[PDB]
Amino acid sequence: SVRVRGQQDNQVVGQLTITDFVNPGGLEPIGQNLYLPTGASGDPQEGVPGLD
Amino acid sequence: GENVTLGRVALVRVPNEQGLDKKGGTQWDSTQFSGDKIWGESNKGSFGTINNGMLEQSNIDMTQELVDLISAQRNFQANSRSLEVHNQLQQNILQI
Amino acid sequence: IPAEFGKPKQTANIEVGVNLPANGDLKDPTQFDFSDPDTYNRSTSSTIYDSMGQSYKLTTYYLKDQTQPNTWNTYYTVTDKEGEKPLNVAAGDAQTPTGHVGHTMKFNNDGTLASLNNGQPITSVALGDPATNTTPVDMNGADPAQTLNFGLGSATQFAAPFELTKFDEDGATTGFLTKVDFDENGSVMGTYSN
Amino acid sequence: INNGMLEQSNIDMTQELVDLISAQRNFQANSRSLEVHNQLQQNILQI
Amino acid sequence: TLNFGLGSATQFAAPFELTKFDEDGATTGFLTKVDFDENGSVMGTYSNGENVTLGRVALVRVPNEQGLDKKGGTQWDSTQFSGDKIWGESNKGSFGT
Amino acid sequence: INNGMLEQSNIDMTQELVDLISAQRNFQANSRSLEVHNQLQQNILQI
Amino acid sequence: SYVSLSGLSAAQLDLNTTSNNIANANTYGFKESRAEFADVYSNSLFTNAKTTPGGGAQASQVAQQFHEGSSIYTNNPMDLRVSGTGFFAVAKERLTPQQNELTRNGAFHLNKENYMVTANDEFLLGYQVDPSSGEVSSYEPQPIN
Amino acid sequence: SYVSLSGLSAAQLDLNTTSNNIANANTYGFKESRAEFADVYSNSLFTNAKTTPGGGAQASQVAQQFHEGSSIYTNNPMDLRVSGTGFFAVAKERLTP
Amino acid sequence: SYVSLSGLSAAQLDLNTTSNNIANANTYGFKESRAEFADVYSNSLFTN
Amino acid sequence: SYVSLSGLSAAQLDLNTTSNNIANANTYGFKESRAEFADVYSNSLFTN
Repeated sequence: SVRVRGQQDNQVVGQLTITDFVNPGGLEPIGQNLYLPTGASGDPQEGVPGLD
Repeated sequence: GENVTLGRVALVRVPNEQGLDKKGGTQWDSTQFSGDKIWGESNKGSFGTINNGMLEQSNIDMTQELVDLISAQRNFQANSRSLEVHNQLQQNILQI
Repeated sequence: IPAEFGKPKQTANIEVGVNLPANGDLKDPTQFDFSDPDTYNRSTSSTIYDSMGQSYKLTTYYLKDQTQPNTWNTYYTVTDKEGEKPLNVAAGDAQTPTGHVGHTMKFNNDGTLASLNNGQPITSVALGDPATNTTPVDMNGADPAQTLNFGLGSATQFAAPFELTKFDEDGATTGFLTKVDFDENGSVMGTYSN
Repeated sequence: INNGMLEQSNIDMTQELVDLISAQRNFQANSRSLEVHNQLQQNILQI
Repeated sequence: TLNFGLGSATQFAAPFELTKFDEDGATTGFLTKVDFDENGSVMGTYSNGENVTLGRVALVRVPNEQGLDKKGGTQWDSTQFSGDKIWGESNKGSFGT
Repeated sequence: INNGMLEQSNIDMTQELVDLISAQRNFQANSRSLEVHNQLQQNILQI
Repeated sequence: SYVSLSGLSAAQLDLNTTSNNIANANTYGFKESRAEFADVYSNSLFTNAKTTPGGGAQASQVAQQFHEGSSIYTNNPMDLRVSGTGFFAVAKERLTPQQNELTRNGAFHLNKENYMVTANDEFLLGYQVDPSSGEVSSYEPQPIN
Repeated sequence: SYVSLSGLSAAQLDLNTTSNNIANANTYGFKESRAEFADVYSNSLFTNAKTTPGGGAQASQVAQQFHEGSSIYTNNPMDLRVSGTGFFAVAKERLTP
Repeated sequence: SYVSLSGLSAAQLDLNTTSNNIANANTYGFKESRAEFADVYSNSLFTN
Repeated sequence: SYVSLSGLSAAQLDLNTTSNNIANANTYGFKESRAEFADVYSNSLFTN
């Protein structure tokens, strides 16, 4: 959310989603601090950051 | 000899005063966490009264502030000592 | 920890004691109109409460009867957010061509009260019931059948100027959170304006 | 307008002396804080 | 051309005296003080009591300030990762004071 | 132009002393940085 | 070292809060701030939990303790104080009463238009009451004239 | 330090105001001055500012409190005082008013 | 400190009133003045 | 203090008036003088 001048009740501009893995150690490091899912990593499960 | 009321000062109260956002020059504004501004007259309900000829100073205690200064300096020094010990341990490892 | 705590009680009895100026100028009973201050002599404002605890402003208008000496006309109005809606008395003996019904007050030559509403009690019509009043009060979901009893048995008319000597009502709106303290049992106690 | 008179200053010597004391106290406290901040930085500068 | 008025001139026993001299001429102002308001407007007062606004400072805000390229002397310039220069007044919208 | 008066300096001893302290602190920090650079270079030069 | 660095940062935050409190010892309407901290702890399915220490100190919030401050007396009718709960409302622009801010100091004066303003020439807000009215007639906020 | 330095500066400004008031205790027509201060708090779009402290103390304005001063009595008709609201008007040059 | 300053101000106000009374000891038609004081206590939601 | 100084001045003026009256006890045609005083109160928009 961001706050706009002359407007209370800050306006929501997006909603972040994060993904978890059953076996994060099985991810393929592709450099640049990035990972790609693999067969041993498991399916990417997505949701709101704070539930499930 | 015409004594006429020209108005009355507005008094604004928010439910959560801790949540007011801080502007410059000893001023605040209402936000999402502070609730909606409750507009009322003075001396009504939970509102206070308005006294002319007076000002409010700061609500700080020089004794308590000075003691907190001392305690915070002491905590800073202790944490710096901890960091120094850690650096010494790492250097000790790095000399085998 | 509610900011307002209380059990609102609707207004049911309004006891008013006034002194009406005997030296005030006479006024025309049929020309009364609450939008024109010059048709009457005096106007007082009071606050009343409904069943749900909403605050409303009650303005009372006093008019000096010209046709009949030592006689006064009194009208009530209830102020809502749409305007000032006149309040009518069901059995009041003061009537206007505009449909606003007040009550007449008569006084003796020694200044004491003579009669009120031809001896009948002053009970007003329902505030928010459109079936009884041509100007229903918008009570915002509160009890629309609320009625008011007005007591003016101690009103007087002397040479002294207009004076509101006594105003008594049973209304009670709500509290307002004022202080909070916790006892040794962990119970959180709050005191309110009421 | 009145002749034969002059206006003095509109100050109260008592209030001025008291404000002198208060301002000195505030100055001393702030200098103490500045000294504390210098001591912290010196403490870091010796590791 | 000049118009001279001497309708109140007198000749008494008193020595020469210039009792009154009135003219409508007006030369110019002279800059005396400068202050800026919270809107960035520059106000200058002059000898003739002439307080005139001379302009207001321009304020530039780019959407991605991290992407500004660093020149010398504590200066930055717009790039495309920094976005386009948004010209605005102070204390308006998202700008400061 | 006023006769009988002179202009002193336009310096504030308080502000000058505070700026002296701050400049000394900046000098010490920069000297600490140069020391780390020498220490790093010496560390390389001992393989 | 990261935990020690966190401790240093928390101590320095407390120092800055206290110094800001001290500097404003003379300003009118100021409210002291208190800095509160919370522990840092977060373990994975893959760490033993009992064999792993904590994670340092994190800053929770800088509070804005709003207890009543002391009063001075100037014997000047333009100086106002709120004894108890409440804020004044001050508008940046005369016309708009929406863009208003809350304040506690009451150093007011009249400007050339005879409007009650603050030091920054920000117009104070108030209610419109008729010369013969009683309570507030129009409960909307507009600058006091 | 900058916040503490601001506190030092504010205290010294109040000191200077008080000293100026004290010095002019005997001058005719003087009006005392009062120093008023305001807090400093400001933030950009980059900083979070949920857990950031204050920015110190900023001088707001030195007032010119204009409450009536006391009167002395010289028994000389050429000495005048304005009892109440008003100022005397004095012109540097005789010709120009 | 502010409470002590308030006490000083109260004492000085009583002084000024008494001095004005004494000064006008000879004036015709004068009425003396009496200075009365009240306590200060702030009722807030905080501060116990 | 200016109030006290004003009181001193008023008393001294009455003293001078009385002394002038007493000195002229023998002169022919003299008329005594009486000193009358008035209170001072400055009405300003400030000072409550």
